[PDB]
Amino acid sequence: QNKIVKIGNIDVANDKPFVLFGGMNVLESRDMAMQVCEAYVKVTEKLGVPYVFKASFDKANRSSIHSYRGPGMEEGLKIFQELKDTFGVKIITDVHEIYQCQPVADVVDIIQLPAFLARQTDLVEAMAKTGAVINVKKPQFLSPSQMGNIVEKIEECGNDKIILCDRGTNFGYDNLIVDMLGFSVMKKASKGSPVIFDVTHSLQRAQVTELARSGLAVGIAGLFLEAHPNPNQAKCDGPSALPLSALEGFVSQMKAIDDLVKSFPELDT
Amino acid sequence: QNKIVKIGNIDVANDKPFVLFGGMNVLESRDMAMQVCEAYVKVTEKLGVPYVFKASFDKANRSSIHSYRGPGMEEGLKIFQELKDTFGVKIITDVHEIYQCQPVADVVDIIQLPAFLARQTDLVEAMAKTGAVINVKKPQFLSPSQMGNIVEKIEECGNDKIILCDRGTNFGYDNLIVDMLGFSVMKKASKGSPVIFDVTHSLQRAQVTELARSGLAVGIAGLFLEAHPNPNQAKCDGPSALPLSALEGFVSQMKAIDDLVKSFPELDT
Amino acid sequence: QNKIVKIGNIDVANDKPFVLFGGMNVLESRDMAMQVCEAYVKVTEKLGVPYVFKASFDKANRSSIHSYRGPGMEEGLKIFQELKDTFGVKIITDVHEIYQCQPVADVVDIIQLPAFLARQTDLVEAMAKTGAVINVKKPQFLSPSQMGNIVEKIEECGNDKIILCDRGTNFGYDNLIVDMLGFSVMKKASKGSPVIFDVTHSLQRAQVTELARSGLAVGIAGLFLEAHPNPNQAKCDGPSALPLSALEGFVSQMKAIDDLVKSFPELDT
Amino acid sequence: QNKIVKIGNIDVANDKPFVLFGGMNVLESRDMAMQVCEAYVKVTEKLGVPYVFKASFDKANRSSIHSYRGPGMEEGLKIFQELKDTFGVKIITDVHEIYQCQPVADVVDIIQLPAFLARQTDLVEAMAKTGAVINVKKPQFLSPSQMGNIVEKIEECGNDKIILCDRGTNFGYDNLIVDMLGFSVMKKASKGSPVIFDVTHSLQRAQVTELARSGLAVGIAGLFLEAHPNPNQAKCDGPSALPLSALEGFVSQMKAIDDLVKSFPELDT
Repeated sequence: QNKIVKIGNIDVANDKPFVLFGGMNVLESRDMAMQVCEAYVKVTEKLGVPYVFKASFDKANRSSIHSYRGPGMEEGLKIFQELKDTFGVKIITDVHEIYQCQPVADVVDIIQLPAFLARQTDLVEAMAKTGAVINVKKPQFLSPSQMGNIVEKIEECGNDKIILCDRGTNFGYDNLIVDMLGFSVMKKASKGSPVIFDVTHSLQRAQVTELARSGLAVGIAGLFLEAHPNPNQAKCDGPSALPLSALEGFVSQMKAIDDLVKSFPELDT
Repeated sequence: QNKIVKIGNIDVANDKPFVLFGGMNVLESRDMAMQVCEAYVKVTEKLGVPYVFKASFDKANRSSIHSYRGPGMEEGLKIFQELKDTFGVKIITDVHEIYQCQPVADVVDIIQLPAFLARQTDLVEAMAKTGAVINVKKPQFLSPSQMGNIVEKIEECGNDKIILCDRGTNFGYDNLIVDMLGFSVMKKASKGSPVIFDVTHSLQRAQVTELARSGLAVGIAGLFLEAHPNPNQAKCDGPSALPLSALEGFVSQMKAIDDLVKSFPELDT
Repeated sequence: QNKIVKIGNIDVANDKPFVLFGGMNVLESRDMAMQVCEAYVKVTEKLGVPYVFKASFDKANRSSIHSYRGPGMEEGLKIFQELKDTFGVKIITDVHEIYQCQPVADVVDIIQLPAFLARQTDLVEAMAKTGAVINVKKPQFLSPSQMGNIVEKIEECGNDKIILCDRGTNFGYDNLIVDMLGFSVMKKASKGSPVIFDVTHSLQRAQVTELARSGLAVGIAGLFLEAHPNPNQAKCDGPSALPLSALEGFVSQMKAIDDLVKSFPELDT
Repeated sequence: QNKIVKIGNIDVANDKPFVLFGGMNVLESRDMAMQVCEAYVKVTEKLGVPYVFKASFDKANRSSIHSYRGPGMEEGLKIFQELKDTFGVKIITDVHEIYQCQPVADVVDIIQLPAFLARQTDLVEAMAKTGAVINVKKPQFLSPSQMGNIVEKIEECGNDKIILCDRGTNFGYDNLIVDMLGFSVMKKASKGSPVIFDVTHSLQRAQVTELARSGLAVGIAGLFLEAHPNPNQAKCDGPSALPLSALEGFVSQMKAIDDLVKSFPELDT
């Protein structure tokens, strides 16, 4: 039995129409955030796809201490409040420090637990204690069955509004493969929590569309995607970031595939 | 672009309606071969899906010298000839020894190069010289780029009718993962050879249908599938074989998803 | 050109006598710490092997929020101080939060960056600014060549006193393999930083001794080992902790192997 | 308990002095075979290390039907007979076709089962029926415990004289890692068969010596090595062949490490 996780008036579940958790890598500027959100809002309202805007306010693991890290919490939350006021969008963002959980949860709809920090017990408890909807990013080095333990850890803190997100798994050195069989393993281990597919971070690109179609073909709750007006000038490196102009075409295919797969009766197998 | 490989009146290509290379693991008996072939013929005829019947006549890697391994080539070819005479089906089977290539190619339409023998040069040359269509089984330890080498080796023998078949890739000990991004890589490395997905052997079952849909969602030339009247009573090891009863429903889903994806405008730009 | 990192009067380098970073998983009690530390000092003093006592004061990535996680920093630093006053041992411990770097570096000699937190910039910087020697635990998902980027990051903070520690690499789901060829790669990518082998965490044990000999035969700067008086009763799961009584025989083999290897003239091939 | 496999007056076993199975990739010519064999005989007789000369007579997996692939069986067996007449060496060679097993076994001391063909039941049976000692090359995609099954298959054919050879395991695409823990798994699965390490083919180099030392440090029955008088000019690519001139220094290190490790009493942990 599939669990239903509600994000305002959005219902998230493995057997309901997919939800697009879409945005950009980091809040590069107030202006680019508005432009990116507006483009996604136009595409999703037109196609009738449930939507959650995504963006990070801080980049915790950049290569240098001098690297661009995003605007920081206080400035990022101001930008999120502007997007809520302007477009009425639901928002997802990630948190890296224990003290940020509450202030961020008071503003956004979903808080994301970064893959590298997925087992940091104090952070996971602080996020669950906020009562917000939590998106767990599966570490590339974690078995899909191990997501059951994290769900239990969050649920013991009184919070059951949990979504699970795959971003591929380590395959040799410096390379990633997406295990399409892992989605049902995660569904089974979590007793039905919604599973979503982060296609952008799965691409070790020209193959974003076919990989996204392949993922939705399994029968999942949603798609996590990053885009940018001109990917090559992005402040952070988004080699697999989708050009904003390909969004309409991309989301159109995903609604078509998803609708088709969700219409299939289960096959006695 | 994409190469078109002909199997009589069937056209196999990455941008054409998928071909179902469906059958059973081994020719357990003439009676079961007839039963299985008849079921696939009924389903594929009704839905309008190109079909090639698959079965092995010998199992060359059984665990003991005393293990059941099929009827052998002489009896196996007699069975194949009856299926052709009765149903007019196209046939694919695997060959393990150089001497079998000629006699087998005179009866079937496609000869398959077993994954363990994919780099055995004399066998590759003997198979190529027959002029039959060749199905190359990608070893679970080979990279998708390396398939371009096998294509060149076969083409040096004067035969360009090559289909490539993914069956997953080793992931740790005793486990396989299917790299959905490898299909595009094989297409590129082979200058457009048709790529097919062996779903049943990629299941290191309830996941056969999802995994098959995920593979076809990528946009490929075909699917390789094994079924059995009573899977748990099969003579050899079929961890993942589909009950004959589930065929209609399975094939109906594949055709819908394949037609959908093959109709999408090239999202590229 | 091997770098030499000093820990007080100890010289750590790939071509110097190996240093034993040995202790326990966590500081279970003051009394147990004294016992374990004495066992190691006794053995290393007698055999003439450089020694650094190791133990955690907090287990930040526990199984549950309420299961044992150690004494905490306040009691842990008190226990560490007693060990120094009593034995005059050099000490290594891990830190998980930015605030802990300054108080912990005031007591211990080497601060360890936990593998899961290896790319967290703010923590790396706070540790680097303390001036303490830093042990970098290589994440199970990171390639050996990527250790060079982390060395550059710490050096940008003004600290070049870095040791690299291998604990195995993910191999399929929930399994690890140690790449003995990775030691050479880490040496070249870091421009000669000392490389040490964490044999206890590389074992997912009757094979701890042969694996440790195998690591030292490569020619490396040290070994990281955990032992316990009663491995089966440890508060924290230590399936691979060495029984304390096996220490002298274990270290005796390591010194013999290390000495032999370090005596060989380099064979350029 | 370990099995002892005899090769003439040589005893091969996991707790006996390692045996060097050393030679070249392919019998490039009679004069080079003589040159290489003399070099190994001089070094092993000087150092007192048991020796078996290795060379292939045919390369059955080259990239083209036109590629150089050795002298072939007839001329290769002639060269082996001259090496036995001249130096009195024991010989190991691989066989790739069923018909070759008996003629080759009438000339050499050990026949090797190529890794790619390790599960071809008819070739295994043909080799086993010759009564020759058999070296099983572990496939890069097979787990160590699955070697128990090949041992059983061979013993069922009436031959128990089996040696197991590790050549590393697949790690991602186009890369190999050697699992040093694999050796004791293979010993256990085979009920004590001697296990040897092929360092040459484990190198996906300047690291041949350190990796060889690492494998012998585990405590094994032998080492498999290829060398060449002028490596970058081998007729067949041999990227990891050791220059012949480095043999004495290399074998001198291996004898030292092996003698040390074999002198240690088993540590009770």
